[PDB]
Amino acid sequence: TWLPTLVTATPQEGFDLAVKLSRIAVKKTQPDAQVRDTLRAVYEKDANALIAVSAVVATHFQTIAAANDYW
Amino acid sequence: TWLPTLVTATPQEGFDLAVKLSRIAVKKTQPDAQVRDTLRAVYEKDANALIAVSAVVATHFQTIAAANDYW
Amino acid sequence: TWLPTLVTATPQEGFDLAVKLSRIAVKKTQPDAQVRDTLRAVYEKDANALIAVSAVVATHFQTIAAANDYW
Amino acid sequence: TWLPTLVTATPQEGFDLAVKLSRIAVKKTQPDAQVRDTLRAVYEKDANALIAVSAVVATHFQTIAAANDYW
Amino acid sequence: TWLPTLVTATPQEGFDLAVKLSRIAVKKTQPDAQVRDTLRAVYEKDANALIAVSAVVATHFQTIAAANDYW
Amino acid sequence: TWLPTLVTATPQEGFDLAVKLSRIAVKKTQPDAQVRDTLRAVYEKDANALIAVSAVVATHFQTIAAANDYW
Ligand code: HEM
Ligand code: HEM
Ligand code: HEM
Ligand code: HEM
Ligand code: HEM
Ligand code: HEM
Repeated sequence: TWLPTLVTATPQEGFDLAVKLSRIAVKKTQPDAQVRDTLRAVYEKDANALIAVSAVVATHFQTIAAANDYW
Repeated sequence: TWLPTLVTATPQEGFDLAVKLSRIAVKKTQPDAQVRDTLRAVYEKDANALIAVSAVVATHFQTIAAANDYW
Repeated sequence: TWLPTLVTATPQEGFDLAVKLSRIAVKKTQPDAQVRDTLRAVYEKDANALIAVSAVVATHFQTIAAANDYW
Repeated sequence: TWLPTLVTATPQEGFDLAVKLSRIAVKKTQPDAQVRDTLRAVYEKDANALIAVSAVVATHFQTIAAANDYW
Repeated sequence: TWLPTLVTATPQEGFDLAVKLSRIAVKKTQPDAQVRDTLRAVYEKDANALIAVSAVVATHFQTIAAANDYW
Repeated sequence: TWLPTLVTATPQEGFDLAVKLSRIAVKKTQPDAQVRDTLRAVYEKDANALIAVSAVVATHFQTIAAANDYW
């Protein structure tokens, strides 16, 4: 039971839930934590990757903001 | 009959379905399970590929979440 | 008369309609079926392309799910 | 006056308008019809370009479809 | 006071507002007009860039169409 | 407490918040402000990077605009 609800007390908590939702898709499709570390070293310093990341969390934040009727 | 409903009990199973839906699209377009195996070996270790992947499911989760009235 | 309605009997039929809607954009912008075959040989085996494909059908499935009030 | 309304009789004409809308954006940004011809020759034979293209129209179709109350 | 409202008299005016909204994000993140000119010379003739542009304005047009209850 | 509310007085401040939200995502993922400086130097002069950037904020603006009932 990792995703109980989308209901979030503050908009802030929603954005962290949004970052969370983004990473869990990743952890599911690549559960090998050893390779998840090796790729981190790569994208953490890649501009386009980091923009692309914000893109994902943007989509999710849209879903959870609506879940909270925009707090 | 693989996609009976968008209704899901919890957000967790909303996210799992979102993931499945993401996958069935590639399965329909590229049915040769063998080549699917070849490319798995390429994207599972790609950073940009994994973030892209997270995005697709983020769009899908957005649909089902709405379909469940956000739990 | 290729696109009569977005109304779909089952969620499943909506996803196939979504895959359809994705390909018709392609067929319109590149009606030369000869080059559509040559490009198929290329993207059918490209991981990023295949993710990108799921992305498109994801957007469309969002539109048709809503059209069916999520079945 | 090129974009009078988003109202469209059928979904088919919804998709055609979606396509047009996609195109008018590139036409506005790059008005030199000649170079537009040069690049046409490059993307019409690009796979990733065609899928990208399908995506833009998928976003647009999403807007008008909503504007037509989904027919 | 550059962005007073999203309310637009005609759908057409909404698309121009959408193109506007797209460029202002750019002007904010890169206010040096000298480098904005140098990059223009580059993307104005890049197919994928020009598709990518239409993608942005597509998202925005979705937001402003809704703002106008689709005119 | 950095994200107190999505409510914004004007669309202008809607767009500014949208931009901020876009940035906080990269700040959370990559907190080492120093490397953030290094990559700034790379994307601020990239065309595809700037359009990508505009897209993220276009998604975000879509969320808050909805949260403000479009002003
Ligand atoms: C917009 C995203 C796209 C989606 C969702 C999509 C989906 C599909 C699907 C589901 C099939 C059937 C595969 C099978 O059952 O064997 C297919 C086949 C095919 N697609 Fe795509 N496609 C997309 C883009 C493209 C593009 C850009 C091209 C090239 C211009 C293309 C060319 C083809 C061709 C030629 C086939 C028939 C392949 C064969 O002979 O087996 N498609 N596509
Ligand atoms: C829409 C984006 C995609 C998502 C969300 C996704 C998700 C997943 C997940 C959750 C798994 C299970 C991983 C595990 O339990 O270790 C998986 C495995 C797999 N995927 Fe993807 N995938 C995507 C795209 C693709 C593509 C483009 C391909 C290649 C054609 C592909 C081929 C495979 C294969 C063959 C496996 C089984 C791998 C193994 O043997 O461990 N997937 N995927
Ligand atoms: C966000 C997506 C963008 C859109 C929708 C967009 C749209 C437009 C449009 C419609 C024009 C007017 C073209 C004309 O009438 O001649 C234009 C011009 C221009 N754009 Fe973009 N643009 C985008 C991104 C960018 C970026 C990333 C840059 C570089 C930082 C840029 C720099 C310029 C410049 C310098 C001009 C004036 C070009 C000239 O001197 O004719 N734009 N853009
Ligand atoms: C937003 C994504 C786009 C869509 C949906 C789109 C769609 C289309 C369609 C449906 C056609 C008619 C094809 C035919 O009847 O054979 C076409 C042709 C054309 N497009 Fe695109 N296009 C897009 C982007 C672009 C871009 C970026 C350029 C280059 C600046 C471009 C330049 C052209 C030109 C010059 C033609 C006429 C080609 C010919 O002479 O056959 N389009 N496009
Ligand atoms: C889906 C988009 C993603 C988002 C929003 C995201 C976000 C984050 C955030 C906020 C952190 C914490 C950073 C810190 O506080 O130091 C983090 C760390 C990390 N991420 Fe990502 N991430 C994404 C994709 C990925 C991918 C694709 C991978 C590789 C498979 C990955 C691997 C890691 C690892 C290993 C860490 C821990 C790094 C460390 O040891 O400091 N993430 N991520
Ligand atoms: C989500 C997309 C992004 C948006 C909307 C965005 C927006 C902005 C804006 C509006 C500024 C102020 C520019 C000025 O006043 O001259 C800025 C500056 C800056 N950005 Fe971004 N940014 C994005 C992504 C990133 C990324 C990926 C990085 C690198 C990790 C980054 C690092 C920086 C840094 C270090 C500055 C300060 C630059 C300076 O000293 O002038 N941003 N950004």
